[PDB]
Amino acid sequence: HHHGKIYSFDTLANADLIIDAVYEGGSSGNASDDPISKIIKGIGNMGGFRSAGQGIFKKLIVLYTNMEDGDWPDSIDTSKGQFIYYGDNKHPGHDIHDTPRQGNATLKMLFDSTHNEKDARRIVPPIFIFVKYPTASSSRSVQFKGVAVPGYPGLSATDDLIAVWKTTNGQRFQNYRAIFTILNIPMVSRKWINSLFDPFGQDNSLNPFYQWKISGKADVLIAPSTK
Repeated sequence: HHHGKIYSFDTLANADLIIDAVYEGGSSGNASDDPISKIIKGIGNMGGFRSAGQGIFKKLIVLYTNMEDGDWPDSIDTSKGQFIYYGDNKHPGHDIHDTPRQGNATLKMLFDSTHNEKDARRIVPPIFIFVKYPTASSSRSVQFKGVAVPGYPGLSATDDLIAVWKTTNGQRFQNYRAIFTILNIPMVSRKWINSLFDPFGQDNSLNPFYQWKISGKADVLIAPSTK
């Protein structure tokens, strides 16, 4: 059994983001143990949906899932470079778009931008995907799954963002099922990450993202399994 690179908690602040590398969380027991907010300054330390930047139009979005709940089956298909992600309305209470972190409202904006006939993809920021990946030293450890963009080649706008119904204790409510493409980006450099708020100081790490922004045609991370 072989392992990808594993970053200890005290090495996170200047780490690169590497496909399927593991980033260990803290041991203090408290909130600051969150590995994601240590890796990326500007990103909060809690939530399935996180963003950086002030304004309606963010600089970066992070999607985080624990992959533990069968009711909301988030998944990655490594052979297709496809990520299926459920939105932030997981309980009865408010309308699908009425959520504290505004994940669902933002998902709607991002997919509508992606499929818009005018200014297509204009407001879409880079999206980073992390999944919970417990290690011995920490249960808050995560794994980077890649840079992602809304939609998937061959999927219609009807299919890549669906309001699905669920029932909880007899109460019916809606939540988004969103489908993303994982880009062929093996690494996001520390230089890029430190230069999140300024494209001038960025390197070429996200060139496939900027290409997608221009054309709407993604260079997909296609990774067939070994037997």
